[PDB]
Amino acid sequence: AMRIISVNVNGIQAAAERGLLSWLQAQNADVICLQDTRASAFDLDDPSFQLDGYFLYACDAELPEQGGVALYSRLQPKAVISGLGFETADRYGRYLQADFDKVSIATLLLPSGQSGDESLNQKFKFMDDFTHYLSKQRRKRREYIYCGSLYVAHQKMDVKNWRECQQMPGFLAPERAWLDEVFGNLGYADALREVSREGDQFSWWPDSEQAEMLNLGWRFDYQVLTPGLRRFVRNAKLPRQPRFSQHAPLIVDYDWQLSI
Amino acid sequence: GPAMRIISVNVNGIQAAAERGLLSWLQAQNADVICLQDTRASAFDLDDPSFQLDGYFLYACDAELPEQGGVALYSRLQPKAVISGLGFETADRYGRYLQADFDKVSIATLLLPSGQSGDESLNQKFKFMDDFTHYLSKQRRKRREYIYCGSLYVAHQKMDVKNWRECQQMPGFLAPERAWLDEVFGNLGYADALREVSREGDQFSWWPDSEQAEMLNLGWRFDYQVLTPGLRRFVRNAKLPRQPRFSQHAPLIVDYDWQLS
Amino acid sequence: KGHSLQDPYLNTLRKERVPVSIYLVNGIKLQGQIESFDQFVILLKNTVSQMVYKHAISTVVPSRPVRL
Amino acid sequence: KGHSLQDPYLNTLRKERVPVSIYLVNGIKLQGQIESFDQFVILLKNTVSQMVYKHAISTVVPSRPV
Amino acid sequence: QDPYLNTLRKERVPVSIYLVNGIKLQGQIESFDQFVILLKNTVSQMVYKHAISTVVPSRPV
Amino acid sequence: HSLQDPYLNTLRKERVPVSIYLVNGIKLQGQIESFDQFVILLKNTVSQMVYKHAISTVVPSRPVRLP
Amino acid sequence: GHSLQDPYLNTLRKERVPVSIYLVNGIKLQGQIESFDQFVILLKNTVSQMVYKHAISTVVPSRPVRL
Amino acid sequence: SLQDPYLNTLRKERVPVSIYLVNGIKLQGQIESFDQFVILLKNTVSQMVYKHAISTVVPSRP
Amino acid sequence: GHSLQDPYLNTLRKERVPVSIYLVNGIKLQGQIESFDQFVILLKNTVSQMVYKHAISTVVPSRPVRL
Amino acid sequence: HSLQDPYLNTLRKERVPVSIYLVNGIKLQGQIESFDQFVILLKNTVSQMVYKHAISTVVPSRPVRLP
Amino acid sequence: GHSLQDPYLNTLRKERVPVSIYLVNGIKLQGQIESFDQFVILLKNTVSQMVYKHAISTVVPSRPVRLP
Amino acid sequence: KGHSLQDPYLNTLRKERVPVSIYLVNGIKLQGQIESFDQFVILLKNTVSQMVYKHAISTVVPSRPVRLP
Amino acid sequence: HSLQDPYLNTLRKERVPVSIYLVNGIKLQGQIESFDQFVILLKNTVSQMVYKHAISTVVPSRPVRL
RNA sequence: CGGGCCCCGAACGGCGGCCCGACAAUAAAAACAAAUGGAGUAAGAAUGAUCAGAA
Repeated sequence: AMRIISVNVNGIQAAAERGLLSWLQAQNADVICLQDTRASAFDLDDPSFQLDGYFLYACDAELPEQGGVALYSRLQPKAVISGLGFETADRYGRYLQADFDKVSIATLLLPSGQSGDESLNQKFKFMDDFTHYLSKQRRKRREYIYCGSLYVAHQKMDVKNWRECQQMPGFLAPERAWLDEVFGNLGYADALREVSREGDQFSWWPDSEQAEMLNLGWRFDYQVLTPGLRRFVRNAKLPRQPRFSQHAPLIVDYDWQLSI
Repeated sequence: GPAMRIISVNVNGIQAAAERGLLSWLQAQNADVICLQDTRASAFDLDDPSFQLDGYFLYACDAELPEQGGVALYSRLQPKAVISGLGFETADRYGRYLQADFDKVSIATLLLPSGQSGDESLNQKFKFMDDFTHYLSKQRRKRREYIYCGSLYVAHQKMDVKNWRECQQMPGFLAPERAWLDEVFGNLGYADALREVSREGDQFSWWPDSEQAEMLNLGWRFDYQVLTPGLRRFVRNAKLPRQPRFSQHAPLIVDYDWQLS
Repeated sequence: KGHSLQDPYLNTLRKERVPVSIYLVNGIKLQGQIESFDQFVILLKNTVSQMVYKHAISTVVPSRPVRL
Repeated sequence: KGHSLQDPYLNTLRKERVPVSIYLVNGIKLQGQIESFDQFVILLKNTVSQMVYKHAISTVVPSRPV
Repeated sequence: QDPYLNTLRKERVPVSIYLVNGIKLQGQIESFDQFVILLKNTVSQMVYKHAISTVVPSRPV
Repeated sequence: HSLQDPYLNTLRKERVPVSIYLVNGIKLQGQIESFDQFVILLKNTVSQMVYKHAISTVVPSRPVRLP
Repeated sequence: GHSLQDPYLNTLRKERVPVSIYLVNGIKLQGQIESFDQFVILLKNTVSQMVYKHAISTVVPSRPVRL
Repeated sequence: SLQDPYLNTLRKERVPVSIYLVNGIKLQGQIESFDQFVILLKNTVSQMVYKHAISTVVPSRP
Repeated sequence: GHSLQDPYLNTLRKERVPVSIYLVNGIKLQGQIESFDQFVILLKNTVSQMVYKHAISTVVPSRPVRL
Repeated sequence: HSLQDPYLNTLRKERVPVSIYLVNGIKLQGQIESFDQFVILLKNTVSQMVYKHAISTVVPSRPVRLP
Repeated sequence: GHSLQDPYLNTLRKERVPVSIYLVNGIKLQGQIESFDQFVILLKNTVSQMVYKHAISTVVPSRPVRLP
Repeated sequence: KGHSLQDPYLNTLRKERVPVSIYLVNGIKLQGQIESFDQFVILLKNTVSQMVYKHAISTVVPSRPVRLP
Repeated sequence: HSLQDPYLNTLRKERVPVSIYLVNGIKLQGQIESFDQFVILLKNTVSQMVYKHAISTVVPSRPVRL
C-alpha cells in the first residue's frame, strides 16, 4: 500500500475545531500533507496536532496568517527540506519536502490569486519561478510526488459552467496554459485523471450553502507526480466531507510501497 | 531595442581603407562589434590611436610579418575575455584567428589564406582548411554558442558567384573547396546568416581589380557569417552595400535580435 | 532508414557521450549515455548496460544542448 | 510510396513552422514546433530539443489551419 | 482495407475513430494512405494507422 | 497462414456471433462480415472497422469446429 | 530464425500443459494450447478463443516442462 | 545486432537479470536460450516471452 | 588564520539558523548546525551525518544572520 | 580533534552499520573497523580501505549522542 | 606566505567591485566581497553567502582594478 | 606522519600478493597487486608499473579479506 | 620553490601567452602577470586570480626554455 | 573480453586490418539529498427546404 492525503485546512485551528485531527487519526494513511497552517512552527509543536504514530514536520511563513504548511509521516523521512530559493517561496514557507528512499514527496501551496490583482501577479511570478525550478528538476533521478493545491483547473472536465469562470481567476488562459505545459511537455502526469477519467469531481467549492447545494466546485488539488510513479496508481477518491475543509480531502493510493 | 549589429570588413590593408574613410564611416556607423579582417599591420601599428575608435575596445593579433596577414576586432563594451590562438602553424604563426568571449556567444574574426596568389598559397589554404575543419569537429562539442566573422575566399554555391562556369578554374569555386565549404555548412551543422535571410542572387562580396567585373558584378561571395545552428533563427536582416566599397571586398553588415552582455 | 535522420542524431549523441533521458512508453525514465545502437536496440551505460528496445522508446530528451 | 500523404503534410508543417501539439499513445500532450522529420522520427524544438518516435505518436493537432 | 476507407472518404460519411488509447475522435475523412489518415475537423488532425483501433461510421455504406 | 484464415472463414460462413476484445480490453460484439490480412469488419448495429493490430483475442459465443 | 519458439510451443501443446498467457494488459488466460501458427495461437478454453501473437506477451506454464 | 551479443553474454555468465516488460512488471531470472522471436528465461517456471513486447533487459550485477 | 570562520559558525550554531550546505559535487543539504571544528562539521537535521570541511563549498543560511 | 575523535570512537564502539558516501557520489556500506588521521577501514563482506580525503560525509543508520 | 593574495583581495573588498567567483565544478557565484580570511570569503549579496577558499577556482572581477 | 594502520595494511596486501582493486576519486577501477607504497605514492603492479598517487585514490578494495595485526 | 618558481618567472619575463588548465578540464588563455605560493595572476582584459590547487597544468603557447 | 571505425561478399549478410574501452582538455550550467491483479471500464453538433443503396 501507499496512501497520500491532501487537506488544505486553511487554518489548522479551524480544522481542529472541525474534527480534522480525529478524522486523520482514524484515517489510516502513510503521509498527510495539510496546507495553510496559518500558524507558527511553535504552534504546530502543540502535541494536540501530533497524530499518534506519525511524525511532526512544519514550516511557517514569515507572517503566521499568511500561510504555512505542515507534513506528517508514518515513518521517519530520510531528510526534510524547505524553500526553493524564490522570495515568494522562502519568505512564506509555501514549500516543504521530505525525503524517502527512491521517492521523495513534497507539499506545495500556491497563492490563491483570487483576493486581489497583486495576488494574481504573485501567482504568475511563482508559476514562472516554479516551472523554471522544475526544468532544473528534470534529469533528477529521485522521483517526486508534488502533492499541492495549485488553485488552477486543467480542463473543463475539472470544473462546470466554465463559460462563467473563464474570466474569473483560477481558470484564466495563462494559468491553464502553464499547467498544461508543466504536465504534458515535461512528461508529468496525474494519478486521478489517469486512474479515473470521471467528471464532476471537485475539491474546493464556496462555503456558501447555495454553492454546496448546487455543487459549484473548482478542482484545485492535484497529485503532481513524476512519470516514474505514473504506473503505480491504484485509485483516487474525493470524499464529500461535510464542510470539514474548503479543499475536500484528496486521498490516493499507490501500488509502490515506501522504505526508509 | 535588443538589436546586435556585427560589421565584418575585409580591408586588405587597413591603411587603404582608412585613407578611403573606413575608420570615420565605422565610427559614425553604429555597431556593437566590428569584425575587420586582413589588417596587414602589426599590433603596434594598430596601437596607433588614429585607428583606435572612441567608445570601443581594440583587440588584434598580428602575424609574424604584418603585411602577410593580421586580424583585428573592435568592441563597444569590454568583452568577457579575448583569445588569440588556434593551435596551427598556419594559424598561430600568421595571426589569422582572433576570438572574443561574451554571454553565451563568441564573436570570432577569421581570415583564411586567399590562395589566389600562388600554388604554394593554395597548398597553405588546403592545409588550413583541413586543420580548421578538424578544429570545428572538436569545437562542436562545446555547448556555448559561437559566431565566426570569416572571409573564407570560397564560393559556396552557384548563386554565390557569377559565371561559375568560368570561375570553376579560379580558386574559390574549385571542387575540393566546394566540398569543404558545404561539409562545414552541411554535416557540421553550421549555417550562414545571408543565405538564411535572403536566398537572392547577385549578392557578392569580392570582385577583381578591373572595374569591368565590378560593373558587370562578376564577383564572389567570399565573405560569410558562419553561425552556429543556435542563432540561425535569430538572424534579422543582412545587406551587402556594393557602392560604398573600400577594397576588393565589400562591407558585410548583419544585425541580430540577440542581446549580448 | 531511407532518409535516416535518426542516424546523425544518435551518432552525435554517442560521439559526444551526452547525458540522455530516454523516456519509455510505460512511463519510466532511463538516465545514462548512449554507448551504441543498431536497428532495434540502444545501449545505455549507467554503471551497467541497459538493452532498451527501440519500439518502447517514447521520447529522447538530451539534458545537454547538442548543436547540429 | 509509404508517406505519399504523410511526407507532404509534415514538410508543409515544417516549412510553415506551425506550433503543433503531439498527443502520444500514452496520452501525454506534447506542444512545440516541428523542427525536422524522416521515416520514423520527428524533431520537436522547444525548451528542450525533443525527439519523438513516430511509432508512439497518436495524433498531432496544429494550432492553426494549414 | 483500401476500398472501405476510400468509400468512407468519398461519400463524406461522418466518422468517429476510437484510438488505441481509447480517445473518441470525431471528424471527416480528408485523405488516407498506408500509414496516415488525415481527419478534417476544424483542423487537419492527422491520425496514424498503427494507433487506430475502430472506425465507427455514423451510417452503414 | 494455415490457421487464422480457415478459422476466420469458418466463423464468417457460419455467421457465429463472436465477441472481440481490444488490446486495451474494451469488449466488442458483432458478426464477422469479411476478413482481411490487416483488418476486419464487425457488423453490430453499425458496421465498425476494427484493426487487427488492436485485437487481443477473438471469443466465439458458440463452440466452433475446424475443418 | 524462428527455430526456438516452434519446438517450445509444439512441446507445450503435445503434453497439453496448462499455460497462463499474461496479456500486455495484465489479464490472465489459463488454458491449454490446442494449436499455433503465424500471428495466432489456439487456446483450449471452454470456448477455444483464438488469440493473436502481437497482443500476447508472456507464456508461463504452471508446471515446468522439459525442452 | 548488439542484442545477440548482450543476450548470449548474459547466458554464458548466467547473470541474474531483471527484465521490464512493456507494461512495466519487473521480471527476474537468468536467460537460458534466445532467438530473434522469443526468449526462454531460466526462471523457476521459465516463462517464455516474445520479442515484440520487450522494454529493457538489465543485469542486477555489473 | 581561521579567525573569521570560527565566530561565523559559532553564531550560526548558537542562533540555530537553518543552513543549507552545498557540497563540491553539487549536492545540497539542509538543517541547522550542530557543531563544528577543524576539517569536520556536524549538521543538525533529521539525521546527524558528519560532513568534512574539505568537501564543503558554500554555507548559505536560510535567513541572513549577522556576524 | 575535539569532536572528530570521540564521534569516530563511538561509531566504532557501537558497530553501527553506517553507509559512507564518497565525494565522487559512490555509495558504500559496512561497519566501522578502525580509523586514523588519514585513513578509515570499512568492513563489508571484505574489508575495504577508504581515505579521509575522498569521503563526502558519514551517515549513521541510528541516531547517536556524543559523550 | 600569501604575499600577493591579501593585497588583491582587500583591494577588491575596498572598491566593492561585483566579482564573479567560479567554483571547481563550473557553477558561477556573484556578489560583492564582504569579508575574507585564510579559508573563507563572504559575499554581500542578499543571501549573505559564505564560500570556502579550497573550493574556489578563480576570482574574476567585473572591471579592471589597480594594483596597490 | 606516524600513523598505525596504513603501513601494516599495505605491507600485508603486498606480501600476501592479494589481487587489489583500487578506486580512484574519478570513479575508475584500477586492478593489480601492490608493489610498494610511500607517503604520497602507491605502485600498482599489473603487467605495467603504474605509479598511482595517494591523493588520487578513493578506496582500496582487496579481492579477499586479510587478517589484521 | 625548486622548479615551478623559475619556470613561472621565465614565463613572466617574456610575457609569453600561456594556457592554464583547471582541474575541471577548462582552459584559460592569457599571460602571467605575477604569482606566489598559492595564487597566479593571469592578466587578460581583467585581472583574474586563479588558485594553485585548482590548476592542473601550465602550457606555454610557444616553445620556451628555462 | 566488446564497443566504435575502415576492409569484403550477394535493402540483405558478415570477415580481416586496426584504435580505444580514463575525451591533448566545455571561458566555466546560484548548486543530480547522495548512481504479472488477472478472463477484459468505450451519456446528448440551437435543427441537409427534404438521402430508396443490389452476388
